[PDB]
Amino acid sequence: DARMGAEAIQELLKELDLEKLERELLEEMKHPSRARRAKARKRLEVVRAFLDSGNRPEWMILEAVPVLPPDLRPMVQVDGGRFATSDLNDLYRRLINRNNRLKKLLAQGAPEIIIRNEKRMLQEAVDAVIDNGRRGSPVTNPGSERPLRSLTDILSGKQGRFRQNLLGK
Amino acid sequence: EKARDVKDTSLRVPPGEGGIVVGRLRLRRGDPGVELKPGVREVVRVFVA
Amino acid sequence: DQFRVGLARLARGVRERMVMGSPDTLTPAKLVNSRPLEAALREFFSRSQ
Amino acid sequence: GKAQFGGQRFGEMEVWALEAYGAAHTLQEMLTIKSDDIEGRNAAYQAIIKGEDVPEPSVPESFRVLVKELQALALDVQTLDEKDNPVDIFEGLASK
Amino acid sequence: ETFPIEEGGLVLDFLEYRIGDPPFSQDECREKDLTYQAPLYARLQLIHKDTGLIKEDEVFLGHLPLMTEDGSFIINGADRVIVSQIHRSPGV
Amino acid sequence: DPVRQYLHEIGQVPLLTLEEEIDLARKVEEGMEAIKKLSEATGLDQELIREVVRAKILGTARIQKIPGLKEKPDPKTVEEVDGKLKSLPKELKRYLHIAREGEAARQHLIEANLRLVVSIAKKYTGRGLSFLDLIQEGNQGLIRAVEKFEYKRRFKFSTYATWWIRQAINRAIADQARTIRIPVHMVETINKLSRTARQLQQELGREPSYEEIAEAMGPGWDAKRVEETLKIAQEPVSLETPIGDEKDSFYGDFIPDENLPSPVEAAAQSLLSEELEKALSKLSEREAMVLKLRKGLIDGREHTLEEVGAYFGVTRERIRQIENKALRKLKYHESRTRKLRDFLE
Amino acid sequence: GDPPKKDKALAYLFGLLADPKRYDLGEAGRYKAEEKLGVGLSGRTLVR
Amino acid sequence: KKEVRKVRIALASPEKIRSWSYGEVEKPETINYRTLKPERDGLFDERIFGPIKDYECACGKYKRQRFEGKVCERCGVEVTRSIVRRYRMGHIELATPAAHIWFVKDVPSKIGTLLDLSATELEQVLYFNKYIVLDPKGAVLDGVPVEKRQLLTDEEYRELRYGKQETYP
DNA sequence: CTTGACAAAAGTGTTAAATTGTGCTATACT
DNA sequence: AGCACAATTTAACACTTTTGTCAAG
Ligand SMILES: [Zn+2]
Repeated sequence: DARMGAEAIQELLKELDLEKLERELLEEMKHPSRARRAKARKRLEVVRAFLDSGNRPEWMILEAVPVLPPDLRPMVQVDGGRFATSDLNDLYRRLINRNNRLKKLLAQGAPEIIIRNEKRMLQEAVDAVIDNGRRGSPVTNPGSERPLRSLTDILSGKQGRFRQNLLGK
Repeated sequence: EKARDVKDTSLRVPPGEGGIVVGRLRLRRGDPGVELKPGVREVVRVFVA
Repeated sequence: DQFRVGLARLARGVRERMVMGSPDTLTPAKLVNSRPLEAALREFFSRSQ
Repeated sequence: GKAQFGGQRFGEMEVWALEAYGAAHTLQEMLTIKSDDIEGRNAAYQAIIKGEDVPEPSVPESFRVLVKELQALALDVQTLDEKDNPVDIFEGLASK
Repeated sequence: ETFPIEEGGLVLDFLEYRIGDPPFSQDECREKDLTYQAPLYARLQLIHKDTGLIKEDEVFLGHLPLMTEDGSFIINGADRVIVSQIHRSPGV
Repeated sequence: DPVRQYLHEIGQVPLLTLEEEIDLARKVEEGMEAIKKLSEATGLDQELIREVVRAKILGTARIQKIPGLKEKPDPKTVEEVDGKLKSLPKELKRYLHIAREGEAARQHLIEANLRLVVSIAKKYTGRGLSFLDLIQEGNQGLIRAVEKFEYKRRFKFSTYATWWIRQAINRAIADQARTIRIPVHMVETINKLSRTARQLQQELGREPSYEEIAEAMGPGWDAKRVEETLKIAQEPVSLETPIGDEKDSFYGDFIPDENLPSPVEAAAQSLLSEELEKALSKLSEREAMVLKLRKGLIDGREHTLEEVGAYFGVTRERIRQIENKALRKLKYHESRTRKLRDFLE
Repeated sequence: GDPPKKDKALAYLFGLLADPKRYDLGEAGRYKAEEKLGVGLSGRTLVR
Repeated sequence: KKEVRKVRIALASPEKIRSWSYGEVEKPETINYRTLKPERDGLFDERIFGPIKDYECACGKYKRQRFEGKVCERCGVEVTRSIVRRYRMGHIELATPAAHIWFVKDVPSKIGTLLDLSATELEQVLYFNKYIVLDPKGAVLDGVPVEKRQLLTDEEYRELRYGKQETYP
């Protein structure tokens, strides 16, 4: 089983035993060398976070897509006859396009090559709708300039909603 | 007074620019040497001094 | 500076509209384009610094 | 700007300035009643028009946006109350 | 620089460019919300590396904005300005 | 890196010359006819067992396990078809392998011509798809041209494929690009018109006019039909488009909210909802409670005269006069108190 | 990205240097740089 | 109904996300080019994201406050205020399971230190450029039998699952 | 507060005109 | 880029019902 991409990661992340790894790391902490010991510390911090929060790590690999309400990033016309749309909208659009075409290829029985191509384009589009440009060159409006502002792109930055809106308005 | 089909639209004057009208510039769709936006009717740009 | 790059952007649009259609005799009129150059110049004449 | 016909900005520096003196409710109005808060800003005009005191705000509505915004990233926004218990941010809204 | 545009192939070369006459005077543009621009025609010849077809035709480019007397242009009725850019001269 | 990715993935597997090509197509058609042959074996549709081949070929558990919450599950609607034709003599069990190898050879020939499909979508860029998209849908067009191809006709598959790739691409254009859904024919006519314009522009040495451009378009083409749909064509506008020349200003931040009634309207409306309640009490217990039922004031839905007269025991006529008189009788109180005389908009 | 073909490096790299149309070394650059280093560079190119 | 003095934040699960959603938007069509109304599956859909007009459903089978909350049986639109369109979320059922870029490109690299991997190597994996081992099944590799938590490549995987072979023209 | 009579507004149904969604095109073309 | 054609939607239209109204009770 060589499974590549998110699928495999989902399976293994699911298989994880929080407790066992915990004890193992605890013993690994007593290692005399600062390397194994530091590693054990800095690593176990994560496992610990999971053990306490009771949140399962496999959740990191998501099957559903938390799609923000429509009126939170609408498309509304203005005076003059032309409409106006948010950036996250077109982002979500590319996301579902790849998502559907992928299914189309799946049931189709298409060969492995095409599969990996679209199946990967899924991870890149999806992750682009979350943080656009933290991995690889950002995606911009077709043929123009300004990189679509994704979810994580609205939060951070000096104009982040935490600042331009909620810590001052 | 019935609620009539058409409601007021017309462009008033800004709160703090009191002028006097000078330039009366009308541009109707269908006139020589004027090409308006795709599917718009007559416009007007009035000057206020 | 924008005339040149904005012309090259049409140079490729010329070399592409060649490899197909009717290679026998195509007047350069069907070969050349307007927008790839025009819009490329207007770009600098409006939205530049 | 005077163009769109709107009020000035209370951005973080101003907020801190208020926190300094210690004016709490003054900051409340800023973050809610006199700014964004949905039923709040209306209840204000209601009160003042009726010659009374405006009720204390609840939902800033900008924050309400932030809630679902985070949720879009699969960030469970859990609002607690006075002792580790559920709270309905969006009044009777998304409760499915 | 951008010529000849080559590709049994095509040698389309450059010949000239007709200086356009302003369609609308700098006034008309300022009151029409139109840019002060003139059609810049272009003349060239399409030839073939084999057929020897010398077929020539005067094509057309687009509309190029024109400068006023003072040194400012007219963009959509709003006159604008092109300032100067600075940087170390090319070289070594 | 996704760009280099596909290129280096397809560059791994070579192409196919006439030998391999003709052979592969023959294999595929043999598998197909083998399926049709076994379609009478147990009485299963030619498409049924066809996909039943996929169960053990291009994935074991991954083809039917998640086409949504429901599809054709491995244990239920699949397994009884996998172990059904599984007991048949030689003259049947052989067509199984014919279908196995045909089905594989299909995907094979596809992979072989992939190095073409990509080199095809290269011209079709600028459609609102940066390469990889175009290529994907093109690959779909290949899959189509594959099962529809016929080697017997002595045609090079590179010719048959291209015409389908260009199709699945030029189709994907209208179903992707414009944020607003624009039906195929719409875009078709768009490109037609814009082609004519972008053509006679150089001809006339200037831009056309809605009358002269639509003129060369055909019948029923006036200034309207072109200028009208011209609006439709135009895509929406990114709210992140900077306004002015300074780096602060956003587009979206420049749009109002009229969706929710403004506070001034909260009080403006809540005022009338009351002031009409106090100026109402001067009406008889009939002509008031009835005067509400005709305005949708009571249950919020309007109650026609016919029903009101049924509620009070009166007739479809009496309520009619009741409303008239009761109403103007209030007009006197209004014109004498000036309490409500506003709200005239 | 592109395969290490012997003809690709004949075209690309060439177009980056000896090509006055893809490399415009300003008349100043072809001038100023010309009188420092003690040389005769002809075109606006780098190599020939 | 209760004084809110506390607000937590944590990870969400595919199930919880499924719950947040009122339906799965599919079609890329934002809104019609004609009716400019929310499409059947449109991102801005009014069918499951709630009405744009208070209490007025799409078709208008229920146009008033009178019938409150009653789900429309004709056009499929729950009668309520247009505010729900700003809160009620949605979701997309992703064909193949996919991950979240955050935990990946993050500074401590959550998933990485989690499963005990490195940003680079795990990157090759998640993005479908490189296979990884799950239960090798006794598979030998270059004298060292491959084991779980290891990485493979396009060739070797086939050379193991489909066997090695050479070609001689 | 009421009856019969009756225009206009509104309703139920079929068909025509319009709109919209799909499938194909084979010299060869990687 | 262009096209024939099936699938729906929308529009035109034929006619019944409801509701509002006039004059007299
Ligand atoms: Zn309804």
